[PDB]
Amino acid sequence: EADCGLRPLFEKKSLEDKTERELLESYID
Amino acid sequence: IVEGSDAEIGMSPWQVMLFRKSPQELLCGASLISDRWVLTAAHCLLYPPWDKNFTENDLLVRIGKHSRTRYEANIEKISMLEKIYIHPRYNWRENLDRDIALMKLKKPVAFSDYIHPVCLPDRETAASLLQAGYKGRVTGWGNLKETWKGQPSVLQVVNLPIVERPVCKDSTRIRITDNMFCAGYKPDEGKRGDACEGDSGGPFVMKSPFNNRWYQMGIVSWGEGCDRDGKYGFYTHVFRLKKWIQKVIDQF
Ligand SMILES: *C[C@@](*)(O)[C@H](CCCNC(N)=[NH2+])NC(=O)[C@@H]1CCCN1C(=O)[C@H](N)Cc1ccccc1
Repeated sequence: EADCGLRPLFEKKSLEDKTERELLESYID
Repeated sequence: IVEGSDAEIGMSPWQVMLFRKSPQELLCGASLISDRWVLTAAHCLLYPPWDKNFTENDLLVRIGKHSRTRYEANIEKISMLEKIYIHPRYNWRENLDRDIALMKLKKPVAFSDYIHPVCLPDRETAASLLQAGYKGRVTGWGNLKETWKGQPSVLQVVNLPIVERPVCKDSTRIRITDNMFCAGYKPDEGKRGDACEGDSGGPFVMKSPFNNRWYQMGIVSWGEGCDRDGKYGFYTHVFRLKKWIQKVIDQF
C-alpha cells in the first residue's frame, strides 16, 4: 500500500481533521 | 455538495477536478490513485443522451486545488490526459451500472503536501467498512443545492452514512445493482447532506480504524434531485470494479 491514503498534513503529522471522529464513531452507532 | 462545509486545506489531497478545455467548464470530480492514474465516473466522459463523448484532447485535470477564487501558484497543477478507459460494460442507456473510468496522465504528477493518492480497497477493506450505518466522506465542487452562484469557491465536504440495500432499492424506480451502493440520512435522523450534480466522479472515502488510511469505497454516480427526504445518493462500488481497474493499469 506504500504511502497511499495517509495525508501529509494530517495522518503524517499526527493531526486529526475536524470531522473524522464522526466517521470513527459511526462504526459504533 | 448540499449541506456540507468548507474543507480544511489538504484534507483531501487526492481530490481532482476534471475540466473541458473549450469552452472552460468544470465537469466533474475525480481522484488520484497513483502519480499517473486518475479515477472518475464514466458518465462524466460518455453519456450519449446528453450528446457527451469526450476524447483525451478535449479535457484537462487540476490537482491540488482548494479554492476556485485564488490561483494557487506552484501548488495546484494542471495535467493533460494521455488516454481514457471507460468500463466496457458501463450501462449509460439505463442505470449507470459500472459508472467508472480511468484516465492516464501524459506525465506523472509530483506528490506534495497537497497532492497525494488515496488507497483503493481490497477484499478485507470492503468487507469490514462497506456496511450500513457506517459513515464515509464525499467531496466536491458541485452544486450547493438542487438546481437548474450556486457553486462553491472552496472544496465542500460532507460525511454521510451508508444505507441498507433494501432501503436503497425501495427509494427509487431506477434499477439498482451490486455495482452500486447508496448513502445519506433517513428522514428525521437529525442531519442532512448529499452529493449533487457536478460532484460526479468525486470519491466517497472511509478511514480504516486499523491502519489510519483512507480508502476510496465509492465514486459519486447518480441521484434524483439532491438532498430530498427519502432519496439517497448512489455511488459506484469501487471494490466490485477493482479487478477491472487492476486489469487496465497492469496493461495500461
Ligand atoms: C454526473 C454527476 O455529476 C451526477 C451526480 C448526481 C448525484 N446526485 C445525488 N443526489 N447524489 N450524475 C448524474 O447527473 C447522472 C448522469 C445521468 C443522469 N444522472 C442522474 O443522476 C439522474 N438524476 C438520474 C439517472 C438518470 C439516468 C440513469 C441513471 C440515473
